[PDB]
Amino acid sequence: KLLPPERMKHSIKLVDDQMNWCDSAIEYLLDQTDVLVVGVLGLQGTGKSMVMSLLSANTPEEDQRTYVFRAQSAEMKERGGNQTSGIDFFITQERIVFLDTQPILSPSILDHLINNYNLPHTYVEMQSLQIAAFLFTVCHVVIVVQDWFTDLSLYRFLQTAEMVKPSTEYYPHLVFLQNKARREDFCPRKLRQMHLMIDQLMAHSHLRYKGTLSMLQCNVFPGLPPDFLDSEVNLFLVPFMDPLFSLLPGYRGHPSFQSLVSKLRSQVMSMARPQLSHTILTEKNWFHYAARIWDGVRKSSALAEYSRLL
Amino acid sequence: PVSLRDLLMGEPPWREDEICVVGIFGKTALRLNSEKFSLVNTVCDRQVFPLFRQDYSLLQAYYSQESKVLYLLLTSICDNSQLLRACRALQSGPHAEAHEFWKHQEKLQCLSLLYLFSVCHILLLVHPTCSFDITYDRVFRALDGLRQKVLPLLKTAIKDCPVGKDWKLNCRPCPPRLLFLFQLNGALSPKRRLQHALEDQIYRIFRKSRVLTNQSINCLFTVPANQAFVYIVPGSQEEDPVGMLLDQLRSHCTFTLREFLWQHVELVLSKKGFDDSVGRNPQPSHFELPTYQKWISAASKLYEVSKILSSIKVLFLDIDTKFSENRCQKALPMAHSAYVHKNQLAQALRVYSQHARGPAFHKYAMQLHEDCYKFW
Ligand SMILES: Nc1ncnc2c1ncn2[C@@H]1O[C@H](COP(=O)(O)OP(=O)(O)OP(=O)(O)O)[C@@H](O)[C@H]1O
Ligand SMILES: [Mg+2]
Repeated sequence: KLLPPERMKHSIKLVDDQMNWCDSAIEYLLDQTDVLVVGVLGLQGTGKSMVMSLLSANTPEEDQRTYVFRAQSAEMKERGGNQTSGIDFFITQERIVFLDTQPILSPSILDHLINNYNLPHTYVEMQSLQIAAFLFTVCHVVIVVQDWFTDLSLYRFLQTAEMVKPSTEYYPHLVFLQNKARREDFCPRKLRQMHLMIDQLMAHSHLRYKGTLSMLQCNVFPGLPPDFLDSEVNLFLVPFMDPLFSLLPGYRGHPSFQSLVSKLRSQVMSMARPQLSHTILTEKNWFHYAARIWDGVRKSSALAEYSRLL
Repeated sequence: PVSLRDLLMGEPPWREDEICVVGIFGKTALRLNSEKFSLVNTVCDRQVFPLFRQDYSLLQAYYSQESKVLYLLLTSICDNSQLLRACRALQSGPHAEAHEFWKHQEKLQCLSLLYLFSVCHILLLVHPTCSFDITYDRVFRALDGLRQKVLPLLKTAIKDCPVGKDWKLNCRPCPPRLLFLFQLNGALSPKRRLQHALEDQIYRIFRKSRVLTNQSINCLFTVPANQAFVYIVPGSQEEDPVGMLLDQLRSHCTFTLREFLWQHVELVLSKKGFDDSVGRNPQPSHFELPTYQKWISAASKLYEVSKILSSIKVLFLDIDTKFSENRCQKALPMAHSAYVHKNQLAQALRVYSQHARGPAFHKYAMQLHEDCYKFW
């Protein structure tokens, strides 16, 4: 007579599309402690929803129609639109919270706003910060997804996000995920370049972006020693999804999608779980804390101070 | 294929030929084949830019006689071949100097962009993905307001040149036309639907932001109204040449871009021009088809350019520096309104570091420290 509470089959919502708190998740939270939270940040079609699903309760053999975090549809790409609005919520059997978000600085959102306080552009540029800060405050790990390398605008947006957060200070970890990578990106010569650029671009960020999640020690580069790199930041690469001599396949130059996804999942479930506030929280007090944090972020001052400057 | 400064200095074979200039800019990715060089090598049909070939900005040019067209290419931090050099140096040879470093580079590329927006007929921006960076809606907005402030300093130079009447007035041959190039990157005929969608988006964005208007004079650039102005480059095996070879090995053992650009170059070579005005009462836009020497005569005088320093030192890291300064200042109150002495010193220092911080905390910190040490 020690059955579990209940199993979830699909994700739910946590913040309405109009930035409004939704209290419909306590039905799945317990009074247990030592929980782990995860968040994401990215643009329109980087692959956020398709990543969290595979990291929490999904496999590559399944179909995009069974993902707990709905992905984009063909009818949505040919029209240049989005599919994720607000913030989602999900919790697995291992008692790990996952949070999906909407793209930052999305053109579709602005376009929609057109047909509906000074300019909507500043409003859309604010929402992104309003969300990034909240995530940097109520999360242990924050993943950043990208389609191509070195956008140069994301590094500025991030730094500007950690300066308007609510408030011996807390700074979460950071992971740099490179989605849709290719052979040219699985070369040591370019690998060191990536690490070098990331280090010189986030030297005064205060965020934990190094000293963890070393793909070098996960068998991705078998015969490569750590001395080849001056400083290995926490970066990961995810590629594109898919008598005897004649059937040999082609040379792709990188490991399969399944292997890398599995390794990333294993390394994410092993991330630290330090305290957020000055107290030990459970799967409920955290919910209340986050609600208060959101209510505060909205009626903040630094954000308004930055909005008036635009 | 030679630098701009190394060209204006030095023609007789083509000293007189009606031409059309084409400016190229945008971002790129860390690859071996830039999305700009391949473009030229693809249009001209010849390998112009071969394979395996203080400031971090640059310009390049190339004139094609078989087509009577001049190409200008821009390169700045936005790219990666340069950003890599910047970081590499910064690694060998403070949270107060680096900020100024990046800010200076941004200003440099901004003026280098204004240059193209003044001596070009057509110009296009490239992007590695379909989705376009909305932040552009701000760059352009912060660019026009600048040219105007410095417009006299320009016309006061080409003044003694054969530019013409309208050219000498607006320091431009005609309101340039902007084109967009997007790389598929594995996404996805439907391409046409995507193109039209992006066009509608860009139009509404630049319209609500007022970057585009009915008058084709006040605006710094314009887009068409009946033709297409968005191209999507699909996949291609050319990239990653090694891969291609391997593919070939496995075998020995077992509209269009040019057509998309000519529809716009013809209107200029034929002297017709561009007429974009739908204000219910359109106005006429000037135009001028110069020659080689007649063009360099002004290009050199503009490239050789004094108040631009003061005009650009006001124009984005500016908001970041402003926020950091305002924060440190507003916090100085609680730092001074709190205070052997080391106890109170460290206490106020911690309260200050926890009350607010930014990119200029060193100054506001040393100030409070000195004040405390002087008040006892
Ligand atoms: N590695 C990959 N290989 C192939 N296709 C991918 C890959 N990653 C993502 N995709 C595809 O690209 C799209 C990714 O968008 P997805 O719905 O996963 O979230 P998102 O676009 O980041 O979120 P949003 O659009 O709401 O901001 C989907 O159509 C998915 O099939
Ligand atoms: Mg999504």
